[PDB]
Amino acid sequence: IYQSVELPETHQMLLQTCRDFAEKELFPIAAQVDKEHLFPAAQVKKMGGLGLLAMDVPEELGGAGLDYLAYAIAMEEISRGCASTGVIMSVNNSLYLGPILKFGSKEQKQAWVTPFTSGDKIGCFALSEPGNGSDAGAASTTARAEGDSWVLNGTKAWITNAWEASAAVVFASTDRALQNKGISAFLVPMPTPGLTLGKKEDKLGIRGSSTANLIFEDCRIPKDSILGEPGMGFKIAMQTLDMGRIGIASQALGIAQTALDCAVNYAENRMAFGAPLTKLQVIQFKLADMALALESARLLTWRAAMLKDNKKPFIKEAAMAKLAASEAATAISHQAIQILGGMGYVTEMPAERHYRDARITEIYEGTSEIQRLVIAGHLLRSYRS
Amino acid sequence: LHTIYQSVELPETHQMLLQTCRDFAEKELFPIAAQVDKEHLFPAAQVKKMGGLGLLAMDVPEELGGAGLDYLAYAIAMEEISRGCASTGVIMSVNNSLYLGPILKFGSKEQKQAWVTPFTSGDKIGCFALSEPGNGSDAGAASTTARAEGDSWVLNGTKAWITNAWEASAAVVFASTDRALQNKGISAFLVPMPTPGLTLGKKEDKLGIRGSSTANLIFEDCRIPKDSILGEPGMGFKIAMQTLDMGRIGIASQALGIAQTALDCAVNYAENRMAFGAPLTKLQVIQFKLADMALALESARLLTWRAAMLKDNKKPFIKEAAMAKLAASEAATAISHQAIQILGGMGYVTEMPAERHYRDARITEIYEGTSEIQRLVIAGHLLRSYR
Amino acid sequence: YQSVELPETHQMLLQTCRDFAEKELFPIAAQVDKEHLFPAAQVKKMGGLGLLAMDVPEELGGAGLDYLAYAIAMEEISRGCASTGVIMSVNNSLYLGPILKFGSKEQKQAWVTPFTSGDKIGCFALSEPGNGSDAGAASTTARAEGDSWVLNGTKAWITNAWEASAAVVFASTDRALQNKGISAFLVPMPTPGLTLGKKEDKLGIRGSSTANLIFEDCRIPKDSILGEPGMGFKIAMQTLDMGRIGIASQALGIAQTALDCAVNYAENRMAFGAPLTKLQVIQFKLADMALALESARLLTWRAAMLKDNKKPFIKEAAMAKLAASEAATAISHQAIQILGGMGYVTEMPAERHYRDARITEIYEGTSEIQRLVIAGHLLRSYR
Amino acid sequence: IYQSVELPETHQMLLQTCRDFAEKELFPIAAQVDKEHLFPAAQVKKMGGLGLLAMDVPEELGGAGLDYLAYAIAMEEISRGCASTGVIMSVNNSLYLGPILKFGSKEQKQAWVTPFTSGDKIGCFALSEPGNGSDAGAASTTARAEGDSWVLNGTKAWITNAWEASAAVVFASTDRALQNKGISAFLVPMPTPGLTLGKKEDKLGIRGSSTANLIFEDCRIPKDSILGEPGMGFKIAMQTLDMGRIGIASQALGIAQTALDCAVNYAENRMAFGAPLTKLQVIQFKLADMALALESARLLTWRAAMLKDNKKPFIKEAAMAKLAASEAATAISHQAIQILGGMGYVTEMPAERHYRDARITEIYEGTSEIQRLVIAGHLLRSYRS
Ligand SMILES: Cc1cc2nc3c(=O)[nH]c(=O)nc-3n(C[C@H](O)[C@H](O)[C@H](O)COP(=O)(O)OP(=O)(O)OC[C@H]3O[C@@H](n4cnc5c(N)ncnc54)[C@H](O)[C@@H]3O)c2cc1C
Ligand SMILES: Cc1cc2nc3c(=O)[nH]c(=O)nc-3n(C[C@H](O)[C@H](O)[C@H](O)COP(=O)(O)OP(=O)(O)OC[C@H]3O[C@@H](n4cnc5c(N)ncnc54)[C@H](O)[C@@H]3O)c2cc1C
Ligand SMILES: Cc1cc2nc3c(=O)[nH]c(=O)nc-3n(C[C@H](O)[C@H](O)[C@H](O)COP(=O)(O)OP(=O)(O)OC[C@H]3O[C@@H](n4cnc5c(N)ncnc54)[C@H](O)[C@@H]3O)c2cc1C
Ligand SMILES: Cc1cc2nc3c(=O)[nH]c(=O)nc-3n(C[C@H](O)[C@H](O)[C@H](O)COP(=O)(O)OP(=O)(O)OC[C@H]3O[C@@H](n4cnc5c(N)ncnc54)[C@H](O)[C@@H]3O)c2cc1C
Repeated sequence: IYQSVELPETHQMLLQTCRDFAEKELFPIAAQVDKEHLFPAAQVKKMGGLGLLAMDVPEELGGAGLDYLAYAIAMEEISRGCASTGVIMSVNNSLYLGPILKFGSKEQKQAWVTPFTSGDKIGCFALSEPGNGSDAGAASTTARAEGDSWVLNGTKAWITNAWEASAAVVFASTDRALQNKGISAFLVPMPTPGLTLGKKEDKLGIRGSSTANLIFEDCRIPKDSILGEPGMGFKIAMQTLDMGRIGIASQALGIAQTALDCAVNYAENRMAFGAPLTKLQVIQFKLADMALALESARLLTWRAAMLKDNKKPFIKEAAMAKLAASEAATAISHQAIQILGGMGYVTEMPAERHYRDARITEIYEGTSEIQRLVIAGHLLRSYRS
Repeated sequence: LHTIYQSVELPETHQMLLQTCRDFAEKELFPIAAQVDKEHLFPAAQVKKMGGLGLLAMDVPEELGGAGLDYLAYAIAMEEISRGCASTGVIMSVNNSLYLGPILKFGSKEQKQAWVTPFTSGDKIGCFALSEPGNGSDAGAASTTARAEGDSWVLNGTKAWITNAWEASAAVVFASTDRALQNKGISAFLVPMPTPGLTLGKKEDKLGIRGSSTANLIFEDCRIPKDSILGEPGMGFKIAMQTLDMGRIGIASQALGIAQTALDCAVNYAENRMAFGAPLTKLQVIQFKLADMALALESARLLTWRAAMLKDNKKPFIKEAAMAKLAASEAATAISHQAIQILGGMGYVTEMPAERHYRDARITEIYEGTSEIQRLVIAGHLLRSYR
Repeated sequence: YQSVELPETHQMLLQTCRDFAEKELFPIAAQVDKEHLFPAAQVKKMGGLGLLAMDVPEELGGAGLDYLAYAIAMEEISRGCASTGVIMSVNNSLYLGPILKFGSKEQKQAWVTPFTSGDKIGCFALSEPGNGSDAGAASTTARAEGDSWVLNGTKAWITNAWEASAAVVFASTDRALQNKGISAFLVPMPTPGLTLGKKEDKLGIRGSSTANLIFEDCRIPKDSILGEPGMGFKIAMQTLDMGRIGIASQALGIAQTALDCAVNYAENRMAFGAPLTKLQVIQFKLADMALALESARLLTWRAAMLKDNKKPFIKEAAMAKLAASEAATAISHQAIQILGGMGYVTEMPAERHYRDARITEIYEGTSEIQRLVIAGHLLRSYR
Repeated sequence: IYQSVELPETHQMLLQTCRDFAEKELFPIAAQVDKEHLFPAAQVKKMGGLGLLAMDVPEELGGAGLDYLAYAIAMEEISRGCASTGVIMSVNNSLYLGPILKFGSKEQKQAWVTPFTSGDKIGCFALSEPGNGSDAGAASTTARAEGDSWVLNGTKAWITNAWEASAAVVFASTDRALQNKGISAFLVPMPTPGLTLGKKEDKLGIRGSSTANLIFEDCRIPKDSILGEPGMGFKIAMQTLDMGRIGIASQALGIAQTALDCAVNYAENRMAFGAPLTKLQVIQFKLADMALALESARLLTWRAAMLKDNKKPFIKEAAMAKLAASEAATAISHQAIQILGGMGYVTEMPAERHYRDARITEIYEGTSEIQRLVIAGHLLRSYRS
């Protein structure tokens, strides 16, 4: 538990209602969502009604019309409840709706954003492939113009929400020879002829999200399915990832926060040598380092969100947030498990789950390594400035 | 026994034993590791094959059915075995260090014949019941009691977290024979399983080492023969602590195996995965991770072999065992954490074994004394060294 | 706000202090460290600019700024010179801070105002040879006798001891009341019964003086007491809460200048065909230094703004100080590392940044004490 | 104290002999050697008479006839006394005598090893150059063949013992076109015509050692000055560094040991909050971490040493030893400072010196980065084997 730096009442109330939602709707289902690898359909629907799946989306498109600070706060609060619910919400907000928001036509937004703001339909984000994730520009899924259609061939890998999404923002090369000047974004309906979902990934964590390959074999979509112009798909993917990284940062904050909550509450009631673990100096330090890691990571997350909100550049900041929050989430969740001792290793405590859930935040939407590359490039640019 | 160079070039019996165990782990444990994890399946047949190989009773004299090996051999074997499967390794480690260990060290000849020998071949394994629900870190505070009743002890209380609980035919159980004497009032008991008065709690559903069973031993007025006490009354604290010292060598080696296989996985994967036109191992940060993993791992192994070797040479090894277990456990998590990282998306899914090694490594920082406990044990003996 | 648009005053102040640091501190920082030279001239100029009395109101001769401004100035000043930084930090937070918040009108007139312009600076005497972290164990005593407090005991490690003209001194008016028995005293320097110990030969911030305050039958007037008797511990702790924001910002400056040095050097140092910044591990190092520095800065700013907004900030002050101090060591360690051999010698400022960073993990409450402070407030907020 | 499986009685006695020498002869002067940047000439000569400057050197040639395990033990005990004395000694053993023993002719050994075994003359090692300290195969310093002589041109950088050495092993390109394979190693007398010493470096630590550039301007040396064959210089430099890294690892052990010594003794005797520091769990934890890191690095160091003694490969292991021990020295010396509190920041205690001395061990004889590159390289080539 931290000190809201100076939050406006709108985001204060947003935090509370999300926290209330997460504690009422997500905390009791988080264990089943993870153990039964069960997509939290009912809750995602209720979240859509609340505008949580479309926070940055203008209301006239059916969204909540909030900002990315709001999103960061909601994302942390939801992911505190359920990390899977969190990334599901994050994919829809950041990775699916975001690029259609930033790059669609009016027609595209009306048809692909608005039907995906209420929880009845969620989207997904298909950039990674089996051969390339970090090397996103190596996308070898092809899109070929033919007739009134784009013809998509290839396999997209690791698509969060693959098994629940009704639409996908897919990145395919419209020319591989052009490299990352040859990627394009396509709005793809799901399901649609030519599109086979791969087997669900058996995941370490965020087990309530589906992750699967999108398999395009001669998958034909209208020519106006392209998002933006041919070739700007990479920049679309990158800028979407900049915003998304704020969401994953906030997801990581959630996991971190709930792991710290679990560690504290357990340490206050677990007894050692006649007194709570929180009397042990060693436990105190762990808690202190967890709090510091977490609040540090949140300030970075808020910074990136606030920068994006204020139309300031935020790539470095989003990456730092995503990096710090993710490594905090693992570190905190690792230490939550440790503070719980034996109980940290077992399923009748949520700590092992946070640890598993935390792990993913270091990986997708750009691994920690990629985040550091992103940070270093922008740090260096700012110095040559 | 043991020269200092033996730390650097294994005696060839140990080199042979390494190859034998690697071969066994690769052929017998590697193919089933995922299954053992996914299905929380006790590897009964592999434990039996290991028993036939002596791996379940390494330090046990051949006179009693053991391999007649040493702790260096055990550390090496625990590494290779746990490299194949962390669960198998722990099962093996509990039987060697935690069950057989105290009996070889503190038991009478008769107790070794009855309690060690039938547990040397993989047909029966033991377990070690020291922790209790309210206390897993203090080996000096058992609320489970052992009251003397004529030709028997009567055990009452719940031991917590017993690895092999659902497969062990016997338990070294620590109970308080004299609550008032606190840490001077604990005794060690050889307990048959099953036995009247002993109920097993439900299997714990774990993060890893999923092939191992973990459950409480609920003793409700459970009678055991009088001569089931290990050592004398009151010696339970020392027995538990001295068993934990040997066990930590086993856990450290277990962590070495988890770390080594995670590193193996990372290296093989980084060598065969491309990004930005080259193999991951061309990336400097990947090279640095692998280097850090190898360094962490080889350090922890040197610490582990040192602990084993000191035990082999009849030397004190509390601090060195705790250092081994601490170093290897933390290396096992870090190395396995980084193996996941090197695999990227693959490190998060069951296509690859990396997330299993992560989950598996996690336990090594907990059991047989948490890292915090290991640091307390290290500090306390470091300071004793200066005094 | 933080990065997200700093208020115009603060941005201006940042440029002002960056202008000052680069123009007046950067050229002398190496000499200040090497010759353990108190930067009197620079401190006087800083006094003119209001940097020695930033939170102090204009009426008392202060800059009328806030702690966000303070922290910013502290970072920019300490970027230039770490010793200059702590000298300014002691005066602002540790000396002027408690007098502003706890002194009478008369004490503020007599002890704040003459210390707002750089002509006189103060210091802060809490730690003792026997105890620093255990601040409440102050065994220096103050005994009421007549119109006078009688001070006996050694205060240890007093920054600005050899240049300050007043000390906020913490002596126990009754050791049996423990940290309820401590009082805070305005002690002029020099004064009879007060002897300065010899200057500590320090690892870094070598331009600050650090020396013991030896009180032997040292009589000050009865109204030298800051607040009421027994308030000294809370005065010390609340002063340190503010001070930790200053040291956090000193750490930010050392870290930032270590990072500046590292980036600039790696940009121009060639290895295997190109600049060190093309090497991936160098990029990661720099990325981690930047992330450590920025997050710690945010924490620092959080704390500062909290204090400015009259909100609780003990945990946040401690977090800022801990994170910035460890970042400053980590960053300055890696700045050295990035410079290679140049990191180890005086041709480069890196080795000094390393030496200066190290102190930020110690004084105004060790990282360990800070972590306890964080733990206590974290736990209290869950209860 | 730490434990080991055994030391051979030779190495046990040597440990005591060195520990006795360090506490008696080095401990009293270590603060002054550092503070006055004072070359411990007398202690070095006394060590010369003990064999410490020529430990792996055949007795035939005036050396101790010991091995690198003994050397590692002695380096640690010496560096535990004085980090400057340690490096002066390490340079002579590993960097100067080492390559001559390994690659010199019997005559070169007689001329260049034997007069440097007893402390009257010490050597140095001139590999780095101002523009290149991490690339042992890119010497800009040239050695042109001129009949029965070699002519050296260029500046070697950062030469430890530069102002005290009577000889240098100097690496200079004898065929710049051959890059990697066009380095050669040379025995250069000091002083010698054409060799000018640069101004002494003013260093964070090991301030009792001298560090200066070796400026060679048409420096002529006999033909027989070349160590091994032309083009062998990169191999000689690399295998010399392998040996030297064991020495530096050992120096870092001693610095780490004396730092932990200092911290343990201090924490056992400093009270805070009514009890000694060592009753504080975090001090205990620090001490534990320092002890582990120390003894772990020592095992790594002795492994590299014994591998060398047993004429086994040890590039990875020497790099690991040096890497772990140098980072241990810095972390342990950092933590020693912390444990001392204010005392750790001032010359009243030696902690701050250990901190400063430790810092060099992460830099010379291959930075931590290069060590990790070396580790990575050989780990991979082990895997590809
Ligand atoms: C649960 C889950 C959900 C996912 N969901 C989605 C999704 O919804 N949409 C989507 O598009 N993708 C998704 N992904 C893919 C994800 O973003 C990738 O896993 C990630 O980008 C890394 O890619 P990779 O697996 O291909 O690893 P690789 O790219 O192969 O990375 C391997 C390793 O090398 C490192 N590496 C790679 N390149 C470099 C470099 N230049 N320098 C240094 N190190 C480098 C990485 O950091 C990593 O450690 C998901 C993945 C997971 C696990
Ligand atoms: C998978 C598994 C298998 C197990 N198998 C066995 C088995 O076969 N036999 C057996 O006897 N036990 C077993 N255990 C029990 C195990 O050893 C304990 O979980 C462990 O020692 C930690 O104790 P605890 O769980 O009771 O936690 P606690 O003791 O409550 O520990 C909680 C936290 O407090 C810290 N802590 C505790 N004491 C102190 C202290 N003095 N100072 C500072 N910190 C402290 C710990 O480090 C930890 O972070 C097993 C546990 C698990 C999870
Ligand atoms: C350069 C310098 C300038 C200084 N300037 C000033 C000044 O102007 N005014 C002033 O009042 N003081 C000043 N000090 C004192 C400084 O604040 C103290 O050094 C510090 O607050 C406490 O350290 P100590 O030296 O008493 O060491 P100790 O308090 O003995 O600390 C020893 C160790 O115990 C550790 N520790 C771990 N856990 C705990 C715990 N639970 N409780 C206590 N210690 C714990 C500490 O972190 C430290 O590592 C200065 C010190 C230095 C070095
Ligand atoms: C006190 C002292 C004494 C010395 N004594 C000697 C001596 O007796 N003999 C001698 O020959 N030299 C000596 N040196 C030189 C020393 O070995 C070098 O400083 C060291 O090897 C680093 O080289 P550099 O200074 O050129 O730094 P650089 O090589 O410029 O390194 C700068 C940074 O880049 C990193 N880096 C460099 N190459 C790579 C790469 N390929 N991949 C990733 N990161 C990389 C380094 O790790 C470092 O962080 C001494 C140096 C010092 C400071």
